[PDB]
Amino acid sequence: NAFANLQKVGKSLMLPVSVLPIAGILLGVGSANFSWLPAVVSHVMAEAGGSVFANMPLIFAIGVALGFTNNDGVSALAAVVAYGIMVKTMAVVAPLVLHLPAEEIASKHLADTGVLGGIISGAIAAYMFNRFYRIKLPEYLGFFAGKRFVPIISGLAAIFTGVVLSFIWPPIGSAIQTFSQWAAYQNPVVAFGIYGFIERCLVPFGLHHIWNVPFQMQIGEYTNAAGQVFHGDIPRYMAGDPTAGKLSGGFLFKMYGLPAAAIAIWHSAKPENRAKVGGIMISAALTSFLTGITEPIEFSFMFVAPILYIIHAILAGLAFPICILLGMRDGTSFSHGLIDFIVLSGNSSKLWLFPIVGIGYAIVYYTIFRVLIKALDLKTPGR
Amino acid sequence: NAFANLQKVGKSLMLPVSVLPIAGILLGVGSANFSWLPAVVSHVMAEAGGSVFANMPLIFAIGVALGFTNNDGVSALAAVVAYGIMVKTMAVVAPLVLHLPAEEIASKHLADTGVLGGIISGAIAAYMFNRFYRIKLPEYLGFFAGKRFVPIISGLAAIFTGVVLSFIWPPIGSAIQTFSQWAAYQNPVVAFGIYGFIERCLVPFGLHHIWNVPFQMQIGEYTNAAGQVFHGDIPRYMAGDPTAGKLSGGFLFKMYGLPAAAIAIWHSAKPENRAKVGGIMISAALTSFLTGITEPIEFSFMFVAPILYIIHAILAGLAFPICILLGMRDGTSFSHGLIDFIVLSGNSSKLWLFPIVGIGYAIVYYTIFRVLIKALDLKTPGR
Ligand SMILES: CCCCCCCCCCCCO[C@@H]1O[C@H](CO)[C@@H](O[C@H]2O[C@H](CO)[C@@H](O)[C@H](O)[C@H]2O)[C@H](O)[C@H]1O
Ligand SMILES: CCCCCCCCCCCCO[C@@H]1O[C@H](CO)[C@@H](O[C@H]2O[C@H](CO)[C@@H](O)[C@H](O)[C@H]2O)[C@H](O)[C@H]1O
Ligand SMILES: CCCCCCCCCCCCO[C@@H]1O[C@H](CO)[C@@H](O[C@H]2O[C@H](CO)[C@@H](O)[C@H](O)[C@H]2O)[C@H](O)[C@H]1O
Ligand SMILES: CCCCCCCCCCCCO[C@@H]1O[C@H](CO)[C@@H](O[C@H]2O[C@H](CO)[C@@H](O)[C@H](O)[C@H]2O)[C@H](O)[C@H]1O
Repeated sequence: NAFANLQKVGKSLMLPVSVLPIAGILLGVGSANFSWLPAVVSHVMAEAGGSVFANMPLIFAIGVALGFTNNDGVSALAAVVAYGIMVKTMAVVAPLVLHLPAEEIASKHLADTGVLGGIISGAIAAYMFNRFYRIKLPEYLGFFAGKRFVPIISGLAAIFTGVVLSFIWPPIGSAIQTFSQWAAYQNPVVAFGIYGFIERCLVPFGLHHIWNVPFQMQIGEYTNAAGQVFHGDIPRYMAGDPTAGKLSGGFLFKMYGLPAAAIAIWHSAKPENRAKVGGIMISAALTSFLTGITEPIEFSFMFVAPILYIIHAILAGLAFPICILLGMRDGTSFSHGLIDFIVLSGNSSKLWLFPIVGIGYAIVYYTIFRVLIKALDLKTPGR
Repeated sequence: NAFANLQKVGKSLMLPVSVLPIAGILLGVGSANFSWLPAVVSHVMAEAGGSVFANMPLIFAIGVALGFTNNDGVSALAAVVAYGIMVKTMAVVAPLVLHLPAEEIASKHLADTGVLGGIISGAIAAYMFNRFYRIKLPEYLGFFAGKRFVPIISGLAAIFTGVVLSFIWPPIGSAIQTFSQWAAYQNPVVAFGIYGFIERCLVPFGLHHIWNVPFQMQIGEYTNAAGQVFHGDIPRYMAGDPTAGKLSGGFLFKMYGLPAAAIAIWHSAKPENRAKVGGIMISAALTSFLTGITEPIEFSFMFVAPILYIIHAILAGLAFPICILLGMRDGTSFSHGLIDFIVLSGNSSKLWLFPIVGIGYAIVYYTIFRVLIKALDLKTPGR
């Protein structure tokens, strides 16, 4: 029965995913504070995009409520009512549990559950909906029967949940903090190898946008000489943090490996279909190379030849270790195409190695794909 | 075609209504800070109930989105995404438009649209859903087609809406402020006569909970000698404001008029049915008298004899003028039954007039109902 629940989990997370790229474009274009775009336009874009990121816990609460109730809007209302009661209950009870002043909890974020408290608030709303959406009350309460009971009981259950989270949360929030320091500073080779492999595994579903947020915007901290504080690999690299640039492995497979795989898919098509397939693969190899958008190459083989995608996910994972071990760094602000590679080159290290390790990634992806497509008779484009 | 839209308006507001009474019980029992109930329990109840009131704009945005999209949860998500972008856009643009520092706007609430910005954010989400929920994109954007486009375009439209509200809002927020001062201090006789009549008109639908919030919790301001600031007739009366107690008209029709109407409904039933009807009406007359809950008497005649309900709504309106003109004051914390009348009597004025004007309300409601039920042959309980 677990597969029918993994469908509901995926469905619940695709609502949050649907607003991440527009928020990232608004916050990116706005916070860049360009000279050619006016001051008020930049601030409105930054505060609009930053609003969608600040609402992420509530967006997750709604996605989980809708994904487990067959998209009923009263569950989304019940999740919004539950989340606000639960966050407020933790602010009252966490000071008592921790033995620290409420201003220390609030200023150090010691009781901040983030998206996890959103997921729990959605799980309350979904459970209360499926058990009570058909409840019959006595006639003196008949105006509040059925679906109208669900927000009320979700709010009452959010009190008890916020009390329990005030006891359970401190060892969880501590473990989340030690993971961030481990991934940024103690073993970035292992951490970013796991990030690249799991990101590839989530791309077929579009779920990688959620996985990218912590590594891009939350892992590690930097303060510059002006006292500005920066979190996550992307802001810390543009801020000039010498220990940023852990995401640089993306240039190897997005500029060299996947473009080379596209030519290996083209060269292995049947002759009658080889000319027609070539234009799809060129178009797709130039999109990956220039802009770092990879799905028109990935989706061309991913479903009909899953073994090529497992090899690609391994080689895309191993790309992040290689850059960290060789000491080759460069930034991204959108994705690892030639545009980000040239634009963000000012803070870079050993930039001349990306061509040299890249021709290795091109030889490896090309020769894997040509050999396996013939040998296994994989039904890639044109066969 | 307007009636099919008034159904959608009512349906959209009954979602917000469904969470008002639990929030009022939590905030009331919590903020009372009783000695018999422990300190942490009081604070958790107060902050839980206060959270549902603070979320009212967002709860209205969801109710309007769901009420105009046939309850689709992606419209509730789009309303949550729109509301947060629109509030943030006004915080950036209102300083520029007004020519005042952003800290003056934020501290004086000059750009705070309240529930009206919630309703607009829901109207964006509903419009964008009904125009775009079936949109077909080119294949490179196919993962974001259909319903997944609706939150994105609602967020983009929330930017332009927040810019327009930054120009349109200042003369609206000013008019809302002058209405509050008019209703509290300049013509409370006319204002609370309109409040009682319109409240009765909304009771058949349960919509009176929304109408009661501004008069009970937002009209007028009081500062006591300890410097605590209180808003709305209920908090200001318990705080000891000499100009509070405008809601005291409820004791006349809830303790005397409606109990008397219940005996007039009983006495006019056919003899075979008169004994059976008596117990419903006694039960219902004691519920109104003790606790100020009035629907078991109102709903007994309201649909089958609407003329009696129009007369009742007029007499319930006229009850608030009578108390303000005679200078008879008393508080409510739940509703105008004997419990609130005895409990809140300490801050009262001319308390001995409620029995004297009440026996007038009893004679008027009894004699209207007995005469009209016979004369018009109204099919009230037992006929
Ligand atoms: C697909 C299965 C696996 C996926 C899940 C694994 C990863 C866990 C999800 C990550 C949680 C996202 O968490 C959310 O991120 C954004 C962006 O950082 C934060 O946003 C915060 O920083 C951004 C700037 O970066 C501000 O614009 C925003 O105002 C702020 O509050 C949210 O406050 C946080 O709640
Ligand atoms: C459409 C252009 C808009 C202007 C962009 C320039 C503004 C600067 C800030 C933009 C931030 C974009 O944010 C970034 O987007 C890229 C591409 O979508 C995402 O990257 C991911 O998306 C695409 C498909 O969705 C994949 O092929 C790609 O391999 C994967 O890495 C990231 O998860 C995010 O880091
Ligand atoms: C049925 C048709 C006619 C009905 C509509 C006519 C009346 C207009 C609707 C009133 C709007 C309610 O507005 C909403 O009220 C509550 C309670 O005051 C406010 O709540 C505010 O005060 C309460 C205490 O009273 C706090 O607990 C809360 O933290 C706070 O932010 C909301 O911040 C405000 O947004
Ligand atoms: C169930 C008892 C719970 C304990 C109550 C004591 C705690 C003190 C704070 C309670 C606040 C209740 O809030 C108050 O509720 C009453 C009764 O619901 C409402 O009053 C309205 O509701 C009922 C029906 O719904 C009507 O018959 C009544 O005529 C009408 O005035 C008010 O709009 C609100 O002012």
